[PDB]
Amino acid sequence: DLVDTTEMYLRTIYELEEEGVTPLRARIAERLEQSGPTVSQTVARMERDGLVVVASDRSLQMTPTGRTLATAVMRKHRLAERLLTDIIGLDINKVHDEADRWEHVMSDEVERRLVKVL
Amino acid sequence: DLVDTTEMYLRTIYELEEEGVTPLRARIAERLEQSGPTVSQTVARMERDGLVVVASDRSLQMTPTGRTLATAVMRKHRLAERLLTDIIGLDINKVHDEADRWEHVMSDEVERRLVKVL
Amino acid sequence: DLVDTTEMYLRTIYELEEEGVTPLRARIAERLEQSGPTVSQTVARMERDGLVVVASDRSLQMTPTGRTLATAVMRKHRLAERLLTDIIGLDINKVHDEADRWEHVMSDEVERRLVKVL
Amino acid sequence: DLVDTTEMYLRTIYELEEEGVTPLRARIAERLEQSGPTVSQTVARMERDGLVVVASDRSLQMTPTGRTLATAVMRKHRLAERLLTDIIGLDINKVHDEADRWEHVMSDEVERRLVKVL
DNA sequence: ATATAATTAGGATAGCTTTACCTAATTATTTTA
DNA sequence: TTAAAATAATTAGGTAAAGCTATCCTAATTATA
Ligand code: NI
Ligand code: NI
Ligand code: NI
Ligand code: NI
Ligand code: NI
Ligand code: NI
Ligand code: NI
Ligand code: NI
Repeated sequence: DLVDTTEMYLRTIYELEEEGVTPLRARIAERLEQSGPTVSQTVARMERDGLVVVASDRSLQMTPTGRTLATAVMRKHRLAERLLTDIIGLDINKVHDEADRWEHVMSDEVERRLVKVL
Repeated sequence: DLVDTTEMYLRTIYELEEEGVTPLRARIAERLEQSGPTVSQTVARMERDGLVVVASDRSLQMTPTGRTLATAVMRKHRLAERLLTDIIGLDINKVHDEADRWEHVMSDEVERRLVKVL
Repeated sequence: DLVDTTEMYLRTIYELEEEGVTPLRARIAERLEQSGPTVSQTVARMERDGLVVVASDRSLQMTPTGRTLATAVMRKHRLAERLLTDIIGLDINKVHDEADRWEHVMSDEVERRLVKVL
Repeated sequence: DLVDTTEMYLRTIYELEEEGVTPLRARIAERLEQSGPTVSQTVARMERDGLVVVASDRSLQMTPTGRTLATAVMRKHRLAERLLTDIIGLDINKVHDEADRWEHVMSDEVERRLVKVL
């Protein structure tokens, strides 16, 4: 479960960029282990809510709005990994898949603090 | 957003009992801010999946597995409320509403782990 | 299988009218044994290609274009039943379900003759 | 429209054999007027569904089942062509393209029936 | 070499699902007073 | 007592978000023969 799709599409597109890879639905599908039309369907919804724009080369252009939570998820995701890895002391082989869920329920306030206490 | 529906409906039925209220769809609705037909419907499915039985008095009765879950969610819910308050240091007023979300996203590993560290 | 959905939707909306019933997406889901979301998705498409229009009382209002194939299917449906019932001599118990498929592959060409020969 | 794809891919392979041609996907692509990858991927499903095996020579090997199908469609195809020509008295030039459709929609009952009547 | 004969890569559509929620009416149920 | 106030639930008819398989397609690249 993605806990939240939209956010995992935004986060993924962001990572894809960090990697110098071109964000193409083909990757989001690959990366999220989803069907091609599912991806197309959702990116369509996201495009409608002005979170992303599908370029003329199919590449996915994040709108400034989309880019923002794109970052926030990335931000909380990292924080969760630390919080999990540092203080809670859970197994590192499991810190990601856990933060992968928390990133979608962590609030800005808990974020704002976690950085203060981490 | 309930993050996870089945788990909240369960936690709630387990909360009602804890305070001597007769677990009735009528209450879940008002507790969870949902419509009567929605509630009568989600429950129906919870029954199907064999998590809760709607006894003759019209009361909801958590099957053995249903209860198991109920207790687990509660377990994590309390664990979260603590981790937040104690360590994370989040504002007590908002600690319930965060725990309300984290409870469904927290793993047993982190549970068992938090049981100690916390 | 419906061999052709759009047609079995039009044909259905027509029959419904004949029975003086009000054609609601809910009656198609019924007769066609399809999920509600499906019916809405397809009507959506049918409304996009201009075959039907959804009134303000959810009632489905065919378009003159919709109405025509609506009739044509009905018409080819009747001939197929005769053709099967009369000349081929197939079991009357199975003349419908058969015609239910042929209606969608019977050409005007064959329609025009079948009438002249039946 | 092929009405039923699998069934036309079978009748085609069965037709290629009948005339000596080596059934190769390229052949099906030409006969069915379909793209090369389309043909390659459709034949894959058929393989998975154990209808036809792709021998080393890259040739299409109808499995007993596949064969059984191919022969049925063929039967129906011929039978439909006659009924049209003989009884329906349709224009001999359009008889094939009509039969081409009725084959996938005609039942065995009608099959066995026309076997006599016709 | 060529030609074919197939892939790769990346899409699109039409059809279908189950979850999970909702508004407007009507029936039940209970209890009662 | 015994039928109205509430109380608790259905009915009826949708909605939106997620996902999925079958079918087709256009280029550009590789095999095979
Ligand atoms: Ni990570
Ligand atoms: Ni995630
Ligand atoms: Ni609490
Ligand atoms: Ni919760
Ligand atoms: Ni009929
Ligand atoms: Ni039909
Ligand atoms: Ni022929
Ligand atoms: Ni055909």
